[PDB]
Amino acid sequence: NRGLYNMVNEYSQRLGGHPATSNTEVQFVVIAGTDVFLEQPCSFLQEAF
Amino acid sequence: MDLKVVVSLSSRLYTDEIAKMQQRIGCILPLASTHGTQNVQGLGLGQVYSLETVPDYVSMYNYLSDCTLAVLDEVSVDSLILTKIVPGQTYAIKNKYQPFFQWHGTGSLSVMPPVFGREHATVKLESNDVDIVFPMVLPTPIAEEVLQKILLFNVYSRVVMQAPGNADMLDVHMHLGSVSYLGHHYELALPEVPGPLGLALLDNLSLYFCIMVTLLPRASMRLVRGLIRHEHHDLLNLFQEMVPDEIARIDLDDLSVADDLSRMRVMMTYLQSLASLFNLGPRLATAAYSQETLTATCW
Amino acid sequence: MDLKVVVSLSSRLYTDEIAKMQQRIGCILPLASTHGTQNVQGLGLGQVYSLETVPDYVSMYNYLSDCTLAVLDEVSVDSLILTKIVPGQTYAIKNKYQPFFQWHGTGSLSVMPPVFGREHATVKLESNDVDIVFPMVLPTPIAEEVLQKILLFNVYSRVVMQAPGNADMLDVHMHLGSVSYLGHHYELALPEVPGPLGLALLDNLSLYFCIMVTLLPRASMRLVRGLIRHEHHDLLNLFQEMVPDEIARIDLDDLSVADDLSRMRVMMTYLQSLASLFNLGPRLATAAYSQETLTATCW
Amino acid sequence: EVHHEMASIDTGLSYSSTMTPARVAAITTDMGIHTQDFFSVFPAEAFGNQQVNDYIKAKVGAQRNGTLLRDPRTYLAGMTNVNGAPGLCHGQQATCEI
Amino acid sequence: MASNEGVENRPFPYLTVDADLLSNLRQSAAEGLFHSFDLLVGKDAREAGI
Amino acid sequence: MASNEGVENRPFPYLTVDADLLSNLRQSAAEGLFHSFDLLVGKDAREAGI
Amino acid sequence: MKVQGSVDRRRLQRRIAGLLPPPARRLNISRGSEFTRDVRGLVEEHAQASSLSAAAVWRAGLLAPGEVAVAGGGSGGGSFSWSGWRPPVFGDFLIHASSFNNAEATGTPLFQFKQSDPFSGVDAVFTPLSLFILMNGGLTRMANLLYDSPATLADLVPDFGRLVADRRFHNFITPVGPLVENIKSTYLNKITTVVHGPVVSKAIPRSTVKVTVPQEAFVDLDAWLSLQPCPADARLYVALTYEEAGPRFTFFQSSRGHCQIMNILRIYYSPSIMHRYAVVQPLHIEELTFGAVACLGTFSATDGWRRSAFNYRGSSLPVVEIDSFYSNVSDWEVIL
Amino acid sequence: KFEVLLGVYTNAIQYVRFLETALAVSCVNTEFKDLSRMTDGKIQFRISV
Amino acid sequence: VEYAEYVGAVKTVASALQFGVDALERGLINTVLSVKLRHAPPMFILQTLADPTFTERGFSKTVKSDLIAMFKRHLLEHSFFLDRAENMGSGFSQYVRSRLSEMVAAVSGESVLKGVSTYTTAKGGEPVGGVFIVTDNVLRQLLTFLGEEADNQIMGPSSYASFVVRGENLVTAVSYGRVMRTFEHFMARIVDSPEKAGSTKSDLPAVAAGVEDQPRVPISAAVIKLGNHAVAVESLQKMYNDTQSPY
Repeated sequence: NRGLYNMVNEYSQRLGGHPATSNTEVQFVVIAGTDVFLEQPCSFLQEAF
Repeated sequence: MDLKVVVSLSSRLYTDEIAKMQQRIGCILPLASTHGTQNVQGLGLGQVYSLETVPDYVSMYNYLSDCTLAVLDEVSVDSLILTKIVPGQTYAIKNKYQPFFQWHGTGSLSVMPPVFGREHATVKLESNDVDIVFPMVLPTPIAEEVLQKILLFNVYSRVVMQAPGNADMLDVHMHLGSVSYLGHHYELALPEVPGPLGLALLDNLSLYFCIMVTLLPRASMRLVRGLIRHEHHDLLNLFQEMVPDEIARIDLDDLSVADDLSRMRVMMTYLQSLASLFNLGPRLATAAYSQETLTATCW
Repeated sequence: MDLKVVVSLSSRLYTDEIAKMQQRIGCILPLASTHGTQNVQGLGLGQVYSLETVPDYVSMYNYLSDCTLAVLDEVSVDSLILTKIVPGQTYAIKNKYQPFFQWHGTGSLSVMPPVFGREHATVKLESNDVDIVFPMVLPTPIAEEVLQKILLFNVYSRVVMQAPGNADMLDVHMHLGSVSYLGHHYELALPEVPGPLGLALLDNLSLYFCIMVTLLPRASMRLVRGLIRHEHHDLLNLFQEMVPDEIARIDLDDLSVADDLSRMRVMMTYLQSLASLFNLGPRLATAAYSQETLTATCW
Repeated sequence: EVHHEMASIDTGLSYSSTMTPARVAAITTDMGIHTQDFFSVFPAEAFGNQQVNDYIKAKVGAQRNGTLLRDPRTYLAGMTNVNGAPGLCHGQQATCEI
Repeated sequence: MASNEGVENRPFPYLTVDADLLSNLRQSAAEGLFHSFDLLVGKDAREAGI
Repeated sequence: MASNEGVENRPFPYLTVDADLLSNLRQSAAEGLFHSFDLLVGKDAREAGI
Repeated sequence: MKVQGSVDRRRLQRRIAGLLPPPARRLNISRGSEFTRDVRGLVEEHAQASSLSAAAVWRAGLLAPGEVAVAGGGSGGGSFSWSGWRPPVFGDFLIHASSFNNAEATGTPLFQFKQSDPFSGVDAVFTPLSLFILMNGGLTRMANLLYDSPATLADLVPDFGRLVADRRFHNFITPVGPLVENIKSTYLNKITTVVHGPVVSKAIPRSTVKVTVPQEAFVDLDAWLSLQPCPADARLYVALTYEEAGPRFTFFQSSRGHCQIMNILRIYYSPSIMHRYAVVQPLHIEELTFGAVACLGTFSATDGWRRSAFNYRGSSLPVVEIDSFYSNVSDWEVIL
Repeated sequence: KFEVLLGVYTNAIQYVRFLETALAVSCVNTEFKDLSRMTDGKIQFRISV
Repeated sequence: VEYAEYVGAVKTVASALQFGVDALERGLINTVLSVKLRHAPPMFILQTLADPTFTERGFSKTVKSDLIAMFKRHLLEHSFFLDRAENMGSGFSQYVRSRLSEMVAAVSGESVLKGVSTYTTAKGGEPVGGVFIVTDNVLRQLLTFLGEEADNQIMGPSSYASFVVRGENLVTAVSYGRVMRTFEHFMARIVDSPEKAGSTKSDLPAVAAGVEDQPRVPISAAVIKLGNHAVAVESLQKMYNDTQSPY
């Protein structure tokens, strides 16, 4: 809801709510972003392709 | 030797909040990692006491023993500095927990998950999008009662679970709903429904009770049978004049000193092993205390 | 660090009173405060075990657990020198205790209150008008078997006093009189069982045990019957059949849901304190022993 | 242990960097029809009759092909252990939801 | 009440005066003679850091 | 399945060379690009006695 | 005009000067230095075992009032501790040479059986393999090559039939701690183990002791159950379980905690409890007890237990070895 | 007859200095000896439109 | 045979320091790299926030509705450009220069230290505009696509600057919580010579008092000139391959 300069900032400065893990057999929620290097663009938009 | 942990905050925390965290100085909280530099995500008890999932006090109990513990030392805009708690050391600890209890000099202290309230423990970090949930530490004598009140609420709110009559609230909240301390009544946060690990723990109790029930020495029952009717005592006011009916049924046989000696022996080994069941947490011993300083010397 | 205490006196000791404490020069004494210079009214156990009030086992047990221990080094006119017992240090301790029990290497020594006569534990100082009482330091396996036998001897003697037809005292002294451990035989002198219930320090311990015993069948059956679920412990269903038939017959409707909590809360508070009691509180391990010198290398 | 401390400050007010996805190297998920298993997410909830519930929990597949593999170590000890899938040709399964 | 903390413990170059301040100092502090006082006991009586 | 006991941790004076041997070394040793290897972590990374 | 009025300030300054300096930590690093003799001071560990020369003892500093030797003469002794470093406590035993096999592993935990005769000269001590022969290819073959003539064990324990039936065997066995030194004597061996301390060998070319357990017996309790915390310490336990075919002796490893571990075991033994409690066994007063669990000491989690082989007469036995053990023994807890 | 050692070889460690890297161009560096005392930092821009 | 073990011991422990202090230099390079990665917004968002024509009036309810529509377009249509460049054919190289130089124009370079001269190329002049951080494999694509390099070496500082609290800053650090950098610039300007108007030329020696002092030294880099800009390209992947870490 907050101004877009808060979303562009929190786009990279913080990983979104509960993204999936990587290189596991199935997807869990990720809690320790040690070497998590992801960005998720549809979070801004709220649309699916 | 050099026991310290610095937790770096990703985003600067607000001015109104730096006052709240500083009030919590010298308060224990459990760290996930025993390493010199860490993140916030492991800092507090908040991962196991998430707002979304239903609380489970025994689950938080197990987490408290697994974790390493630390004492809060310094609060900055960007960094929190702590010192770990190690077995072979001594620490100066402070009594800063919000539901207040006055510690006795030279008595053991027990650490426990936040039971008197979720609001009391949380210091919400709106900036870093987390909340730090401290544990609660009490004197050991009173913590043992708090543990019993929680367990007995699972079993009794199972039978009477929801009754349209006054069966619930007749005694469950009148007995188990609150702990009364010196000149004070502290209300307890009782979970509405226990699903995990609360019934699993009580199962291991009923395992002991079904063993022990066979090993009761008969000379003990025959003593109380007479004491309730003939003599009067403060302890025996619980039983009004009438004796329980079951005691009248087990006590048929005449006494034998040879039998009881082997019951009191075998039962005794099960009671020693019982003590390891009720612990469920780490305890700290005290050496000094100053009601004006609020600073004990735990160990 | 400096582990040393100097207990200074107000008046000199008699040539007799000095020799009676040279006999107990290597042995354990509780302490009131850890500070380097102290008074004499603090050190003994007589503050809890006194001629003026009725002694209690649980009051002496509660005291030894949290207190500070010490070992006697040297005795002089108007002085006493001790060293503190602190974790992380090996000590050399002699065994000057009046009811003499043999010791073994690598055993587990237990500090317990003096349950035999008070004349064995005390050393009366007529100079300073105090008496120093020594806690019994005992090999733990003997402490356990002695603890149940005097607790049983107390329950039986009261039973047979209430009615003569119940039991035979000659059979009571036969099985409860002697104690054998590891090839050695020791005979413990039984006391004279004071009539009124309040005296006889074991009376509070015996009441706590016998009231729990009388409630356990009523309360254990409530726990198991309520715990039945879909996914429960595998053994929980098995140990039900183990229960005696006379216990299973009870119906929970007889007592109201008002009393069931009153009985359960009372039964659970006693059961918990009783379990930590039978662990026998403070312990210290042994690594070597020389029967010629009576010196145990403990810690 | 070796410690180090650093502090940083911005020299100017506006955005001073920009990263971009340049060139796709792989497709990790596999885009499979794998559906999320509801029994695993909510394992306690069930229907009234036991036998009826068992029939549904089997004709659907939630025991030999369930995701989370419950057994006494789960309900008794409170641990979650993922299940099976000896080998996968495609990659990390992408859970679908309905 | 009587918050009594709005004092700074910063290390200062202090001035020594012969006027004795120790008369009834603890009782006064305890009964709230003056607001904004601080008591330091033991290791806290050190000269404060920077 | 072939691992150590073909290797000896005797303290040899080794010859330092230019080549880069750190590339993909961990994964290669994991999937077994070579029999008779060894991995010494921490306090075990040292020269053995004589 | 200088009124003596108390202890002289100047003398106490000298005496508090020695007690003031604490042990050194937190040294800062300069690549411009890239090393310093000061870093050596922080790093050096400065241990025992001098050379018996008149001065070599003083140079090494074994004559120190502390529990640990510190050199420097009067200048030494400022640490007043070494992060709580505690010297090991040793336990010496006198054993028949036919009951203890010399080709043991110096690190195997030992168990002493409590004899029931007073004034007895020699002790009775059992390894985890001798215990197997007593209580009765894998363990079976390696146990027999080591200990033939099982009678020499059964006569050390003459109540073994009555103790396993009364469920009282476990309390006459006390865990002692891993072997450290073994002397070979043709009649009566002198065995030494470490009770309560960091288990370190006394060999003069200093070496590392690592405690070993046969892999048939070792059950890793963690990874059997398979956020969650990652603590530092982990502990090793033993269990004496009275079953149908006979008493059994196993080892466990985990880092959870005492109240959790007792629960985990009651679900790890739930099949064996039922099978025993089945029609095979009837209710009796003493036959109830199932087993006992004791803790032997802590070691570093996250690593510190390898796998290796123990060879003797051209046969091997898979064995696990724990690195940097710390012996700390508790008494038995009954489980059921 | 014999078995022969043929060689012994070891890796050669290589130093990496932040100030010799390409990235260093983006940031400006000052050495603060006692950063552990700094509690906050501040810059303030005043502009007229 | 004991002295031979002594020199074996010293080499182990001295080895474990060169391990530790090496792990702190890479830790330094990696903490500056991940700091820039967290302040770097995506290119589909930043591409349109650059044109001041749309945002002239301000982000009203409807201006925000147009922007969020052009994020979707650039996200869905111009992502993965280096892969979108292979299908193109002949227009490849002019596409990659157009797409890279687009990244330079969106980054706001109006920082306080524009007047300072930190880095310059080997060949005379040409201040370095910035640095492209790429992977190893992409670095080969770019070198081909763009053509032969311009300078391949840049000159910069060899050491840090220093900040000390000695003097009058101390007296305000012990008395008041505060410290102020370049106290002497304040005193010379507040009390000594007030109401002398400040100008860009006279204040410059104080805006960059410490930074431009250090002597120049060569740094091995790769520079290609995107129009009016000397810009460097380097990849730190070698650091992460041998430390056994992901880049």
